[PDB]
Amino acid sequence: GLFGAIAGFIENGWEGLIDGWYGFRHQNAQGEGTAADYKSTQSAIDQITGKLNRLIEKTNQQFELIDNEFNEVEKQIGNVINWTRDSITEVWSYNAELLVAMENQHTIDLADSEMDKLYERVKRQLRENAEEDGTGCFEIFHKCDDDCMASIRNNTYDHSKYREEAMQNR
Amino acid sequence: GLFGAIAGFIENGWEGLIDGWYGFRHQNAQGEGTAADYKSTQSAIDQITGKLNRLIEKTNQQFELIDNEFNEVEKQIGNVINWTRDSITEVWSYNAELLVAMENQHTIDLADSEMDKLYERVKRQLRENAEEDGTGCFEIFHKCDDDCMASIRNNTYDHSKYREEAMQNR
Amino acid sequence: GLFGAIAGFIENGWEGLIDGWYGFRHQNAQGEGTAADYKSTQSAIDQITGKLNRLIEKTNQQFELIDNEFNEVEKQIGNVINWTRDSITEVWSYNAELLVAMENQHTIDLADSEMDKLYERVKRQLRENAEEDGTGCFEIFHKCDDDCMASIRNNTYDHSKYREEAMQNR
Amino acid sequence: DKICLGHHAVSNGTKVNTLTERGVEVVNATETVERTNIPRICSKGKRTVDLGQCGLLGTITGPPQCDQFLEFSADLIIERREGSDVCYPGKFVNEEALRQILRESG
Amino acid sequence: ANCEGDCYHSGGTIISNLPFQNIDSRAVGKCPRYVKQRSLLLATGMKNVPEI
Ligand SMILES: *[C@@H]1O[C@H](CO)[C@@H](O)[C@H](O)[C@H]1NC(C)=O
Repeated sequence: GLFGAIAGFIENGWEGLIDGWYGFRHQNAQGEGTAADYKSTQSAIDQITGKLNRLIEKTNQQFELIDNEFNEVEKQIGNVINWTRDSITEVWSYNAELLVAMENQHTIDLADSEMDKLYERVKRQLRENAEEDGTGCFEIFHKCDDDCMASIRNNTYDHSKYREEAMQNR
Repeated sequence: GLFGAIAGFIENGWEGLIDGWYGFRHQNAQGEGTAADYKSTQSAIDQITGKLNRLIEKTNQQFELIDNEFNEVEKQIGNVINWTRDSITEVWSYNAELLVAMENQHTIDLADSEMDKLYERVKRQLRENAEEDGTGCFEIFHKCDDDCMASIRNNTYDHSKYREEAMQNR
Repeated sequence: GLFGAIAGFIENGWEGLIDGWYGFRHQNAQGEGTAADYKSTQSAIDQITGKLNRLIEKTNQQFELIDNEFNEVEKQIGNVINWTRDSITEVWSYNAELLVAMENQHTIDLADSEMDKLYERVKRQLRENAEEDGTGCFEIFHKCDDDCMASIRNNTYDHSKYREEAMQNR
Repeated sequence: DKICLGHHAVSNGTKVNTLTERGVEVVNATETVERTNIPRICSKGKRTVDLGQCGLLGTITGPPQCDQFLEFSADLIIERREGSDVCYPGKFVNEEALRQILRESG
Repeated sequence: ANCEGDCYHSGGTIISNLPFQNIDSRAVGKCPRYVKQRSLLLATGMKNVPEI
């Protein structure tokens, strides 16, 4: 998309992540572990459902019947009615196609956005203690055990403690 | 927003900043200061008044009366006229609603954009002599007085003449 | 634009570049050399031509004649017809102008986007072996020749080989 | 040693269309164009008159088929193809106008 | 009488919250606008990027 995260520097997504939309998956001394991030998952779903609720809602304009099916109306006013109705149906078909298209473009470029926002939150969490791998992975220098990763998730990770070690491991 | 700066990693806004839209706030030995930035505020308001200038102007098409208010026209042609007019009204309501919606979305995402552009300019000025706070601030390892900050806000800051002092302060 | 790469921190473009859209321009010991990057070019190109494919095509819906150029129709029904056609013509003019304006905005911001995606790609190839210029250049620290550059532009660049030198030369 | 960021995906994608690409595959999409029809006239909370063989204009003149509707009262008036506005042949002048009147007559 | 609707046509009733329909252009009542397209799919999710 526009932010180059989805179908971008993150090569592909994880078909096993069912907890939510976006999450972390760490490899450390204590084994692999994958778990979602509620914050951004909800940040995207709330926006998509905003689109829906704004779109699927009815107008209160009621239309009456102006021509007849069983007893056809006069020819000139019938050709005018049909002409008008075809022009209107053309307008609405165009409005609908353009609408769906642009809401889909903005939806994809929105999820891409929320991903890049998460990665760029982890990045500012791990200030100098970790290096950008490039495939959306962060290479941690110090020893981050299965409880330290949780501090990375909860945004409770204090980098000052581990900065001494990871800095030197340059 | 899409870029994650406004109501993103920046917690909230500075209600007192009547000098402009965006700005710098510095905290050093000589105190605390708040100043604005004409470049980004202007590159934004130009764009917004660009939108206004594109929308706030009327069409030169003139319409005529085709029915009558005091002496109602024939029933059939009046019902056709009404059905057509109400259909037009529905179309223009829809186009208006979607116009305001999609122009507001792009307005806010535009403001987010300008903020993130500033916060990346200040970093590329402030090469490794400073590190990213996380709340949208820059932690500088060397000493910046008021003239130092005013040299950052003018894009006049040179990183080499403060390279050593701060790098050793890793 | 929205991404501040084209007409942003990258001062301007290169009229000399006729190979593709975005490219690299290096100045090392073995003289200056510049050549274009194909993946980004073909991305932006395939997207813009996607817009054209969606636009350049015509409806199969056929409209008949409801008035007469040689022998004017009855006056009232003719004024209703002209009123309807003027209202529709007005609608399609608005839809056209809005469509083109938004497709241009999005196009520009998309090329801006692809530029930022290339710059941020290389920035992650050269993990700690270079430093951010501020004008879209990458100040390398190790002695990269006209073959190590071609290993950048193929992404075959290994940063661990040349890490020691560039690190020490900090 | 490391930590990775990423998103989800499914093996059964749903294809949509965008400004810039035709048939881009996404996770879950929905429908905006209704085709689910109910093959009945749904009239909960409406006084309905199924005219049947009685034509709508015949409620004024009163041919035999329309005896049962001489003073009908409804919020929803349902016409049928088998309606016959007349018994002795003839036709109303400006008949569609009077039809449009009687349709919104209650 | 059990079913409840507010948009009719010669073939029945259009019960739907969707903004469009491809059933009958002449339908009357409080009705979604008629469009030519059989289906217009609105995305409610991100791009599907699976393992190759
Ligand atoms: C058409 O609408 C106007 C107001 O919108 C109303 O005064 C007039 O009576 C309507 N005509 C018919 C034939 O119902």
